Amino acid sequence: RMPLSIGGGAGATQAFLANMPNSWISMWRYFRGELHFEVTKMSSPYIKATVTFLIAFGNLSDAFGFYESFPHRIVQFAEVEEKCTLVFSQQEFVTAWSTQVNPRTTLEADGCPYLYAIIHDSTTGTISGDFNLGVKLVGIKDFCGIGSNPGIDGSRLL
Amino acid sequence: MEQNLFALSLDDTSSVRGSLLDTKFAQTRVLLSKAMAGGDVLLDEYLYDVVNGQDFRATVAFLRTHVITGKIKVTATTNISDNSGCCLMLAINSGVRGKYSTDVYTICSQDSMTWNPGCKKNFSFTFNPNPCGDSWSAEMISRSRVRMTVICVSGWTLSPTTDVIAKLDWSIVNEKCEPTIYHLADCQNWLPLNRWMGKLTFPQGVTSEVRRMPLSIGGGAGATQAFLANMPNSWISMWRYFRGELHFEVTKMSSPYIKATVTFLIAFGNLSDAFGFYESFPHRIVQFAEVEEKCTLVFSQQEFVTAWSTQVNPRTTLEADGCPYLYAIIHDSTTGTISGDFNLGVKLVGIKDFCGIGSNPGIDGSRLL
Amino acid sequence: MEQNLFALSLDDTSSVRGSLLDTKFAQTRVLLSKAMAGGDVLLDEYLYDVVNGQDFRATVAFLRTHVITGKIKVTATTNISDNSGCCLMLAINSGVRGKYSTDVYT
Amino acid sequence: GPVCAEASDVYSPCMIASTPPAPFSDVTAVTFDLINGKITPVGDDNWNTHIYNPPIMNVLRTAAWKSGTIHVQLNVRGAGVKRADWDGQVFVYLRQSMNPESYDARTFVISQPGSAMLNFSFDIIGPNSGFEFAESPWANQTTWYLECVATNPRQIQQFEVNMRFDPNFRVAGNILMPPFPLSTETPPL
Amino acid sequence: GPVCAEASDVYSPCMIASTPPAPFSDVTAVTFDLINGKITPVGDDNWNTHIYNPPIMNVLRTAAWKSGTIHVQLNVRGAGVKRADWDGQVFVYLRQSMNPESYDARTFVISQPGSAMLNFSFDIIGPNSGFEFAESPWANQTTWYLECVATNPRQIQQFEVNMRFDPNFRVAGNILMPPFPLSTETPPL
Amino acid sequence: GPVCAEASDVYSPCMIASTPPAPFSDVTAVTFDLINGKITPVGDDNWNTHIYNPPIMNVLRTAAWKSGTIHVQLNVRGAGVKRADWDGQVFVYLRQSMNPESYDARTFVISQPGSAMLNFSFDIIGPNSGFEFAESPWANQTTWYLECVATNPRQIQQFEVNMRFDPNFRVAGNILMPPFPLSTETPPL
Amino acid sequence: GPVCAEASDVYSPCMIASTPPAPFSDVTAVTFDLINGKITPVGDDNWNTHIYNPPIMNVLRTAAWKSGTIHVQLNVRGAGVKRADWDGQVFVYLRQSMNPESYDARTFVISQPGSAMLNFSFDIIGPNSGFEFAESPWANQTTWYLECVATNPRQIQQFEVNMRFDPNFRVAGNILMPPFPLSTETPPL
Repeated sequence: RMPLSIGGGAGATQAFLANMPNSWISMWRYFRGELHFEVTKMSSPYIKATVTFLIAFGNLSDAFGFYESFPHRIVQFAEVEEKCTLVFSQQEFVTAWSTQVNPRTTLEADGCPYLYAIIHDSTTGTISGDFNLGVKLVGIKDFCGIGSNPGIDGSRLL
Repeated sequence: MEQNLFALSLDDTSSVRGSLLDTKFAQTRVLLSKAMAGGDVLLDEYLYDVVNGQDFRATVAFLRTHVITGKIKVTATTNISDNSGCCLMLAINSGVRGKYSTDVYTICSQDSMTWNPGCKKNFSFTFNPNPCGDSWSAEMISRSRVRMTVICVSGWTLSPTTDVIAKLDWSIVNEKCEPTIYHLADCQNWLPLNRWMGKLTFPQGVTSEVRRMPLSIGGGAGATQAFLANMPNSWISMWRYFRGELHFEVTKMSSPYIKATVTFLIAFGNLSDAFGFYESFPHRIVQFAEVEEKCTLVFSQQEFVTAWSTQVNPRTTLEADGCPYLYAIIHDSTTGTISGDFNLGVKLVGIKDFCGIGSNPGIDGSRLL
Repeated sequence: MEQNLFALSLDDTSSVRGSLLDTKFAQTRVLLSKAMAGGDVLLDEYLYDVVNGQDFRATVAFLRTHVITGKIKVTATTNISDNSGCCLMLAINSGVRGKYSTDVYT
Repeated sequence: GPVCAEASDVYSPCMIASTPPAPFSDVTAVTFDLINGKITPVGDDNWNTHIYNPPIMNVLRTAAWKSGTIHVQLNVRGAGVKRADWDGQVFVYLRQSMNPESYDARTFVISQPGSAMLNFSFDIIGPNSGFEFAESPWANQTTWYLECVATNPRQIQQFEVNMRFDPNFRVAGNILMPPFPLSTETPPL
Repeated sequence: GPVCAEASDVYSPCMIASTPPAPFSDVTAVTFDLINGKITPVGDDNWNTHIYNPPIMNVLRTAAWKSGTIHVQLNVRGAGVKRADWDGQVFVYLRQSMNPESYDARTFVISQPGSAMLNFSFDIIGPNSGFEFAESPWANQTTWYLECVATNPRQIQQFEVNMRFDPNFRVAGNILMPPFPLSTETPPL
Repeated sequence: GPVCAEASDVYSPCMIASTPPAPFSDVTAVTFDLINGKITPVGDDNWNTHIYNPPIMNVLRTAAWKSGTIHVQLNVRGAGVKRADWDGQVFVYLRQSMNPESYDARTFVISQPGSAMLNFSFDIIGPNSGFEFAESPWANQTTWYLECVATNPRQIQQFEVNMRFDPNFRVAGNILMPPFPLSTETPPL
Repeated sequence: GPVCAEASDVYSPCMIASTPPAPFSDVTAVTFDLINGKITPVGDDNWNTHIYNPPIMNVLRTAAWKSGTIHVQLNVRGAGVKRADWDGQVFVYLRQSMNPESYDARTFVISQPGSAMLNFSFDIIGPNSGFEFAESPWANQTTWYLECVATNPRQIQQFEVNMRFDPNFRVAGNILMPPFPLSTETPPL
């Protein structure tokens, strides 16, 4: 579960890391837009798995058996393929959400959307290794920033 | 054989739609005891919960569609013999807080549907659970706590021999969602208020009854050393004086066996119940056929010579109240071969060509509804 | 307000259709042991049972539509490193009787 | 500038809090929930408090979704103290949450004998369509808090919060509230 | 801001009230009926009061229906007190009615040694055609009251109410009044 | 002018410094590097200091090139001192460099009992394309320093620097920074 | 008005004068020649004085003909005196000549404990083409003098003159000047 309330930065030990672009979007209290993500296959091509990406809320359980009842995409990489691009349109979000949520906000209480990465079948390989994916929010199209953010210190762990 | 799964139509981001059969997401059973009374809360819970143990054609779609674009439609089914009646109300409000009031007055401002099972054998209406916009979603109305309350606004004139059950059907329809936003413009051509004016109860008899409802509707409905208010009523209170064409809805809440002819007019607080010439004023005469339950009164701008106060001091005596009143008078007498009072529900639906004048510093409290 | 309920579209007698998202009725998990052998029956059960604990968009429609007119589509997902392989088969037969043979041939 | 700048408009009195009675004398604070209409002293209550029912206060408490600007005026009334002995100070903090992780949205610091007036505006803008539902668990929405610190409760007597809607205010949806107690304005004498 | 903001226009002195003489010393208040021209102390009179007859005051007292803006300036003159001992405060309340159920339309709180000036405007707008007849039993119309609380009648000596019509002022109809007593402005010495 | 001018917008608290504890009492000063976010007392530290992480502060510390206007508000909170004994003064100096050869870009001089607020703006404009990289050895670029002199550390307690970006602010490029320590706002009590 | 009006722009420190050391204590005055850059106390010197070399000061001293507006800000820093004992006053006089026959062009009168700021502008407009050559014997041209009177040199410590050119400033011709001595800004501590 990756949270879309991306304000602040990446969590660290009693500290947080931030960069100019992330700090910039934090200026806004609420935000919304079409999100563009880039998924990179960082593991050897021998490790295979089918992941399905979707947008849902923090309170679904890992055991929830019907993630594919939501609009979603299914990703599989051919041997030589390493990148994939997900675009979540404005029709996947009903309203804007908070740029940042209080760090102590429990999953069951987080009212903002999350990008979900789920394993459709199982990870396999005739070699040992984990299936590692890199995920990056490239940018937002039709970005809309709403209100001034007074700020919250800190950010959940990346 | 092998396909590019990324290409399939799995990311179908569209709202739910189809026949009423495919577009239904839940049903609800509300029990009307054979002795319900009026004030009786029959079912009150969050709208979202209505979708709980449901297993209809659109249940999953309702829950898994991120942006739903159509309106919710509720259909109620129930019916009693023609010698009985009562008045039920299904209401929707964006939220609740605390030990809230569930009085008709308090709950009917946002979206309500109100009928009499002795006159209608089913009743439906559509609503947008998100007043600021044109779309909503199950997750949204859940987290934002939208309430659905059903109450008995007036009880059975004559009890059914058994407890009765009303079946609610919830479906998503293809009407478009629209906001109902309030703003501070002194002149607006339609200010929807849905402000409950009261329940008129006329006892059967050769006696003369006069009911006076004040048009200085600021504040709210009176209560014991307290008052009740709702967003629309509070909003119109922002203005010091007001004026406009008033639109009222009168509902026949008693059994169709209890008959009376009421005459409605606009006059001042100081006429006596014994005044014998109310029909020397411009007025309307209302009579309901067996199957009729609603009536609409429109009092044009030509019935009011100037604007009046939005609110008057609570201690203002009738003889000293200088603002107009809606009067409900019995033209002949209330009768019936069955015992029962003749009960009417009255609601100021809205004002056309509304005109708000000046800022109201405010007065604490309101006369009794 | 009051409507003629007999007139509404409640008697909608049509087959299920829509995007693949809205048209899905069930998913099944079949386990391939790391030592499966060939002859190995991985899953064998009545087609209908496939729809059991399901809660997808077309599950109710699949069960409550009297005459379904489209075809069933099965999609299988799984994949191994290029130095391995095997051969799986999903089959449909109108019935079974007795202690039936589940050989590829049969 | 002996010459006074002309004030105008109607600002109605919403909520008022008076400092703990003698001999209480530590620095104490009370925080107003400007939008839901709630007063909360820091635990050493006997901060005698009140919430009034002017029109604006009833709209704020029944209106589900809000969008617009609110104009505030803090009136500070003090005990009768020789100017020469005055040492009181009020520290004002406008914030969207009381969690310690949240930062202030605006901060004022006044200090003048007897009485003082502070004017500022702030505006409600949310995720619904520029509309915000005070603290709805929904988009992890929020409210507006006004924390006031009386540095000497024996010199600073009470805080009066006056508010007024800007013409751009808009509201949508209703909230089922319990009855509102009559709360007539405590007179000045 | 040592630099003074330029004042202008003609504001004529309407009514003035001076606090009860020594040894009176409780908090006391007087309330002006800005529109009908009436002064009313709280019962502990010997609040020596006066109403003058400048043009604006005669229009206000004979004009039946009024519509427009009135610009006010409250001048507060004090007794001669060592600044270091000053403890006085004036609390000002502009309201449309004196019933306790009515809320204030605007509230000011000043506190400065010797003298102080307060400027604010307010505007008359009624049901007749934006016209209002002060307290006519008609649409339960109202008037405009200015309540002033002197917190130390021994330091705060008198309240002077100065008014001026905005150019948008309009008036209609006449009121039969009894003769107006000559009331020449009490000099400053 | 008893009447207060309306303040608005969201100014978030960036950095705060409190004077050396008793019995320290010489004139002392602390200087803020408004742009890189650094506090530096004059050597007689125990000027307890803090840097917060509001959005603006993180943009300022990671944004390589900056161009635009910054709106500042200095809040000065004082110890609790009888007004009659107050002698404190704060001298404020805004400059682009601390070398003695550089002259001040702007200088303020305040002196009022207890608390005081100072508001001023300044704007970043450099050689890159109106963009400036704080103290880059490149075009011998510079930063913006705010030096504050507390004339009596026993009466003037702390300096709070509040900032806000003007809508015309622009930024470009990123700076690799070490992690930012959590620094929750020290409460007022 | 607790709320501070936002200051802006870059005003650089031009010349500064500090009152005669103790036990000197008569009313004393110093006069600045704002345009030629000269400080002149009244004879009882030991008014320690300084002239700085910020850009504006070098343009003023080498530019032969000038035409335009100059924005000034007088900062007054005082000795550390209990507010209750403060009796100091500064009288400011802007004039075009020191002959007694000439009248003042503008006069200010401030009096506030410790520190005070005075802002005013004035503009150079001459006979050449709206251009003026400070005190050229030519059309009997003139300069601009700022006379400051410290009423209690033991309470009022120094006068700092800050200036800034309005964008409409224009200059023409050069004046052969002797070298300018380095004059780095005396620090605040």
